[PDB]
Amino acid sequence: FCRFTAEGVQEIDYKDIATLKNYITESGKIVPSRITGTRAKYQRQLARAIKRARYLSLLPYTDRHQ
Amino acid sequence: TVSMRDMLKAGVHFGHQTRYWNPKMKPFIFGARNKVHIINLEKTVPMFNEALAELNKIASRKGKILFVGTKRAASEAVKDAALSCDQFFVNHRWLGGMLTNWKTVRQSIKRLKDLETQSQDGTFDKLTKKEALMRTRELEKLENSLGGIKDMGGLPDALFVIDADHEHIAIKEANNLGIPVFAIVDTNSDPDGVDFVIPGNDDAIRAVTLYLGAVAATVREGRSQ
Amino acid sequence: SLSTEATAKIVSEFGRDANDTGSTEVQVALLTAQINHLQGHFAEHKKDHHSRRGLLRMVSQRRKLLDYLKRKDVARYTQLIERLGLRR
Amino acid sequence: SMQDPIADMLTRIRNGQAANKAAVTMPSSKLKVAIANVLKEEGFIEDFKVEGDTKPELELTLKYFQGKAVVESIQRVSRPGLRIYKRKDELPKVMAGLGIAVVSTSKGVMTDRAARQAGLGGEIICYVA
Amino acid sequence: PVIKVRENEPFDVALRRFKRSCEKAGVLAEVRRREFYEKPTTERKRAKASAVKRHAKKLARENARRTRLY
Amino acid sequence: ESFAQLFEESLKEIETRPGSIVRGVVVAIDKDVVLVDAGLKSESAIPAEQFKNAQGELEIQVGDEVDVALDAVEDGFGETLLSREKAKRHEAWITLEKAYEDAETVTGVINGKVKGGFTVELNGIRAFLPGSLVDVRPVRDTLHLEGKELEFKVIKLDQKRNNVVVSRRAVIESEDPWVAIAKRYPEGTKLTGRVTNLTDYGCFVEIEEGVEGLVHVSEMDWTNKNIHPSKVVNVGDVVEVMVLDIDEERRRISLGLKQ
Amino acid sequence: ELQEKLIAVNRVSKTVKGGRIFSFTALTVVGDGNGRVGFGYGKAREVPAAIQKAMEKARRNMINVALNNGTLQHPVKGVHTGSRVFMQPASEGTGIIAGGAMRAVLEVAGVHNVLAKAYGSTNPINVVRATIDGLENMNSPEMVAAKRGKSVEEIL
RNA sequence: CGGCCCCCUGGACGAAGACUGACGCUCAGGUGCGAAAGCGUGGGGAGCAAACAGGAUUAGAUACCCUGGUAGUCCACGCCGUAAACGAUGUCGACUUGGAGGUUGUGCCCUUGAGGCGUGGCUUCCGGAGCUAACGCGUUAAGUCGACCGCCUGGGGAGUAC
Repeated sequence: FCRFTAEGVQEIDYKDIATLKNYITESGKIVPSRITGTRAKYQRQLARAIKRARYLSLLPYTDRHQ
Repeated sequence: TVSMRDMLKAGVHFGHQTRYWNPKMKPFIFGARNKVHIINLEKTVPMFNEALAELNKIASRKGKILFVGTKRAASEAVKDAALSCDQFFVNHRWLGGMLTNWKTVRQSIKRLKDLETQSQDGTFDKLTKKEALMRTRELEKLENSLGGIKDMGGLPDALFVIDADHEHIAIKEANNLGIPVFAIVDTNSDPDGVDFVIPGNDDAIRAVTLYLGAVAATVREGRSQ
Repeated sequence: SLSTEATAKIVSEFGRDANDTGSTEVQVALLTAQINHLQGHFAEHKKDHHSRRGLLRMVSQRRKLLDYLKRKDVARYTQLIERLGLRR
Repeated sequence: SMQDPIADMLTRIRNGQAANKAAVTMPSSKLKVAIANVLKEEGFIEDFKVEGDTKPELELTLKYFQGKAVVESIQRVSRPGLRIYKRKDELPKVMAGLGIAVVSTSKGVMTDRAARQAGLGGEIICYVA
Repeated sequence: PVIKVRENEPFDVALRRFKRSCEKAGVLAEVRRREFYEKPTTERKRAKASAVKRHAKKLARENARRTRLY
Repeated sequence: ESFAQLFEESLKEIETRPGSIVRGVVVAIDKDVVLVDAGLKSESAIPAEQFKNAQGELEIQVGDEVDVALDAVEDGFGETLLSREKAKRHEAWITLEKAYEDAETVTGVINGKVKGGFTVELNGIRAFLPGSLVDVRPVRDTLHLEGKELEFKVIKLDQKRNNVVVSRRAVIESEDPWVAIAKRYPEGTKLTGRVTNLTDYGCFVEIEEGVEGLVHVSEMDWTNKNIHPSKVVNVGDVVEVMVLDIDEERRRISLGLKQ
Repeated sequence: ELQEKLIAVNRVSKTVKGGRIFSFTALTVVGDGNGRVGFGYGKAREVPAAIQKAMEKARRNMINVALNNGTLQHPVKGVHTGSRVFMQPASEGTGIIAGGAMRAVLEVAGVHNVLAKAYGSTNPINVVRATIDGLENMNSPEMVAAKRGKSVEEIL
């Protein structure tokens, strides 16, 4: 039950923070493709986006850090 | 004798799901509707007719037919079919080596008969309650297993079967001895052991009944002849 | 890889029809150019072994093509090797 | 790479026989066609049919007697690795005469017996039984 | 697993919640994993072995299930 | 001939996949198993509990016709998913009928809110609606005679996940689950959910528009460990459950049943 | 009318808590001096019983073999497990030139004249089986004609 | 071969077309790449840790366990050329029943929805015929064949001596 297949997105955006936030943990970790049911191709992209965000301090690497 | 329309009504044309099929049944399959295999009634019917004819012929020379169906849905029906044409049957679990190991099973049959006699003709009664109970239980067991075949005497001259994959042991036994086999063979089943294959729905009750009935009729006809 | 425009140019020059592209000579030229390009890369990056494998393969292919040309038609081959400046 | 077409054809035929295939198709060649014809004559196949102009496909129609296959065995003898040429006296007898040996002679491809009759040997293509 | 006790929330409940959070995180498990160095080979082996086991559980057992026990 | 080919496309034309065409004739009844034949490869093992109406006893003898459902084929041997869901489509059609004249009228009787909306029951089935839907104003049916007779006037429906809150009394008055997972959230919002499969540690009740709930084994009852959830509740049944916990991240909404 | 030859008898053991339980295997083969052959492999705690069992086995599940006069119809290979066997038809007078288990099977079958080598393994049980297989596969001229859609004179 | 980014760069696959026209397959010698450890010169050195030291354990404990700990692991440029370098399965091509997946394209179809019907590439598991000493392999063969190469000929002595 993938979101990105239905939406039909060409590429996942690191700037689209809200969207990312659904796929990240309360502890900051990226959520598995088993749980979200994201398609494999998209999942990787999502992960990449998240990573990018983390570099730009848009998303946090973890809950504890400060 | 049996028409196509009737068969259709019954649900002969329906088969098993596509993932459970046997590719040796690819000739007898027509297509796949809703991911479920459809048996070709154009190829089935003539074969069925032929089988029926063969059965009739067998009957005519005073052949002993054995009706096998241990599905538990069509156990009641097969017995009925057998009894209509006063032939023999195995409606509960086929004992491994019933035919191949007849000589041992002949003893069992004899025992059963004896038990029956004791129960009925003796009219002695006066038996220890536990022992009596045990005896009764034994009788029940025997009846369930070998009730249809108690009057068979020797081996049957033909073997009618409701499911080939389910009764493969029986089929195998019939091949080892060389008894003609008349199996109803759904898409999941293997037709290679069967002599007179009948492509049709083993599972559906109405279809099974239909299959039985015609066969019974043919046997009766043969007997009459 | 070789840029599209460059490839096209190469095809036009060596190819008789210019739409042809698959002419032996044209192919050789294409290979040769690529090899030349990669020389620069490999001067810089001596440990890039994986990449160099591809280059080697290309070279081999070119050689094969040349050989083929030679048996078929000598004059053409000679011309080609004058144009490209292939010692053999 | 494809090195021996006749051999390949033979293999295909064998596989068809094994797997109870009605007809066996392959890319056509003149030699192959000849072989097929020979087989037909000798009665190991039902019929052969070449079809196409640019790249034609030979289609053999295999034979089955009493369930089992007709071509019991079919081996190449000559092969690209190691060629076999026999003189008319040295020509073999496959299955003590019951099978046939396809032999290519100066007067076309024929069965071994035929070759013998003619009075000429040649390259031994395949045994068929 | 950062948590804040809600207004008029019991202590025990809060504790339970915290525990749950921890479990979700898989923090303890992670710690256990990083206690000692696992050779790459060993890691690989476990993963594949585990996968195999899972597969066995899924399919073979399912096949068994089709047939009744008594 | 092509008699059979034409007959095949004919029989394709005169059946469909869902429980739509009321076709299976009940050809054997035995407690506790009904069985039909809707022109499928095999006969359904129907429960008796998809067919007793509103007080517990059976309603349909031999020959009677209800459609079932489909799109799932062969688990080993057999054919269907249950006809009772069939019924849901009919309910949906009646609810939809409202749209035409902007007023669906039956009877709705809603005594109380498990999760903030009185429960309304139509015919055999009972549904849960959001808190406003029960009353047109602030009237509140707590002062009304218990389990009172009105109809239902619809207040709110969730259109994906099936929750419908309907309007008792006042006759005169006339990606996708996981972003905004804050609706049934706040601590204990009770839900009505059908269980799906009980995995010997769990029960998997999951209804609210493409989510997954567990109610695993610890609550379920008021005994902890010896319980074995197959004994204690059901298979395929709409129950009392509420959230107790949502993680919108590792999609594990952990519902409960001891409440 | 049937002739029956016990090829081999072999003692085989089963280890148990106490020690070794011994038993005997008997490999026999029977034939009517014409096409019909059948081998039987019987097992029992005592030899004679085992032999009897083997004989019984043999007598059922026989097999027919097309024999051109006293000999085979063409050279035939037969394999089974380790034992791979070649046997070749031979002129009247030559006798059964064959070794061991193989010989016995031939004799009962009523082949009088063969040239037969057993390559590979010579484990009696396997080799007899191989021989049987070879015999079985061997087709006659008539049979071949039937197969091919021809007369016997066309094939020669 | 695993954070993220950029620059240079090799291969694979699909979609249609268009072109070249057997240019192919395999390969003794030859050439290159080739984990880890190891070597050389120059850097670096957190953690880990051969060696080493102490503390235990023990009959002993030149080990396992504990506390420390140096080469090394890291980088640059050279050398080494071996591993259960394994799928213990040479490369290339053709042919022979099926099922359940994964991954990555792509054509059509009302995408009426996460779908429906195909068609390509790579890939995991199960299993048929056949094959196999059996175990098992089974369209990714260990089946049926062809082309080329490599290699084996009882165990030890020995992959050692010269």
